Amino acid sequence: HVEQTYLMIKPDGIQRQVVGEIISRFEKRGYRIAAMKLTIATPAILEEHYAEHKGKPFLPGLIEKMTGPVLCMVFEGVDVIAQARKMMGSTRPGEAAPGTIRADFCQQAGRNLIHGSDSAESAKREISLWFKPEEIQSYKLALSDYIFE
Amino acid sequence: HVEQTYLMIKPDGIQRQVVGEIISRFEKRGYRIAAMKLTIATPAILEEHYAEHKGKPFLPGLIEKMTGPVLCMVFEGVDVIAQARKMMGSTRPGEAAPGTIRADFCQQAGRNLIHGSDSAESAKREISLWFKPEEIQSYKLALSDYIFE
Amino acid sequence: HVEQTYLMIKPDGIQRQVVGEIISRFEKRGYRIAAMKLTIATPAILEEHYAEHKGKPFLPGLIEKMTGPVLCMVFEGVDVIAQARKMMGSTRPGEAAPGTIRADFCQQAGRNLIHGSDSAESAKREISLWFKPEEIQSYKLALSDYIFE
Ligand SMILES: Nc1ccn([C@@H]2O[C@H](COP(=O)(O)OP(=O)(O)OP(=O)(O)O)[C@@H](O)[C@H]2O)c(=O)n1
Ligand SMILES: Nc1ccn([C@@H]2O[C@H](COP(=O)(O)OP(=O)(O)OP(=O)(O)O)[C@@H](O)[C@H]2O)c(=O)n1
Ligand SMILES: Nc1ccn([C@@H]2O[C@H](COP(=O)(O)OP(=O)(O)OP(=O)(O)O)[C@@H](O)[C@H]2O)c(=O)n1
Ligand SMILES: [Mg+2]
Ligand SMILES: [Mg+2]
Ligand SMILES: [Mg+2]
Repeated sequence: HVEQTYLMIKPDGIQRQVVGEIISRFEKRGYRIAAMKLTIATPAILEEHYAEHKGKPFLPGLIEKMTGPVLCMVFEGVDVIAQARKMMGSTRPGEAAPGTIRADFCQQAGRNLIHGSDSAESAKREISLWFKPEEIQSYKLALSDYIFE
Repeated sequence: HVEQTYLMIKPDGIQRQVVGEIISRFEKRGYRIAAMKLTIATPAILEEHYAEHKGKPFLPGLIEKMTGPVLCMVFEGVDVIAQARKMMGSTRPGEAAPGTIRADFCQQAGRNLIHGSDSAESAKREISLWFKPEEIQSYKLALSDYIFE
Repeated sequence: HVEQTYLMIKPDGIQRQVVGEIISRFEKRGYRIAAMKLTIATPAILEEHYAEHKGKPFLPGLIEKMTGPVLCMVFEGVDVIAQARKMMGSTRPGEAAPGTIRADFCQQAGRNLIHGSDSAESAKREISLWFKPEEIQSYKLALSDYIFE
């Protein structure tokens, strides 16, 4: 049984030109790219993305830093929602484990390179917000017999 | 004092073509390749290899998954039996620490890329099972003065 | 709010020819190279560097291991003193976390590749010991807006 998570490379990942390195980390585990799209995030879509934080004082600056090119992604794998969060590491890079994306690439929470869904419910919500259903592609990885038990 | 451990790249490591990457992780610490052999594992030898698991429900599927090309290896280093196990990570890739082989490459325990000896006794037994003594090569690393205290 | 730490590649890092790999790990987080100098460490300066170990019985051997080429470095970043220590890993490579420098490259404490300042006071002392003020370079990283919140 596989699931799908929403992963988004933030404008700092684009501008520091580490998009390929990020994708490679997920491909390395045999996670399948089910969707991928470059767009420019706008305040209106970011308000819906960060709806849980509506009204808080840090949201305006969060929206400013996120207004920029982003890579929208959907990856598929076993337990991929929780596993992708583990691979990203703590929100605060200084607290993130060595070997995680945020520990390896970043210094502060406000520039922490990547977003990933925190639950099944948020993955469904975020994939619907950032993608049309035709953009989610169904295909099977040829190495499936050596990735899955 | 150094010791020797038995490490085996499983068929998923061969088929996903990450043999070199695996070897590089161990070379990176100054561990010495003492033996190396590509073979195709067969049920009879695998039954001896996994003798401790005799009777367990998962053994027949383990033997099936392991029937295939494997790279037999012996690496030498300080505390290398326990250290190689630490580098491999937990049996379940999803529980393994970021930066370990299983966390970085794998999803499920049944396809977790690599075997390593779990103790001094099992290392001795496994090395003798898969290698004849004439296959074990003794030489000194040129950088020994900078690897060992 | 950034600080500066003193990092030193030990003779084993020079001789194993992993200087560039070490530097890349720190550059990867957006840490700024503020100073860099190759020198051959002498017992006199090593005695002052390791003054906290004066009179102890392991000091003569530490100074001997360290008498050789070293790369003196100053890196700048948020919390970089503690963070560089985290990236280096425990003194004993066998105890260091996977994904740290010492865990990924080394076997024994006496050959553990790199030194880093362990506190604000030690960083100030060590930078001043190994560098004149004229050797510390002030410039701004062009990616600062994408590194710092
Ligand atoms: N005090 C805060 C709170 C959060 N953040 C930013 O806001 C994002 C959303 O906050 P949160 O959901 O708590 O962390 P993450 O889920 O890890 O962030 P994201 O959803 O974008 O992955 C964080 O990634 C972080 O960059 C911040 O800069 N300062
Ligand atoms: N419930 C289980 C138990 C184990 N395994 C498989 O059987 C192998 C041997 O089991 P075990 O010795 O308990 O784990 P490890 O020592 O981590 O595996 P290995 O000896 O091959 O290194 C595991 O690596 C794993 O591939 C499994 O698929 N399901
Ligand atoms: N019993 C000891 C004590 C220390 N060391 C060596 O002496 C250095 C300094 O010791 P210590 O300051 O206690 O460890 P670290 O701070 O991790 O080392 P460094 O200052 O060089 O970063 C260590 O890096 C290690 O190479 C050793 O070989 N064995
Ligand atoms: Mg979130
Ligand atoms: Mg075992
Ligand atoms: Mg110290």
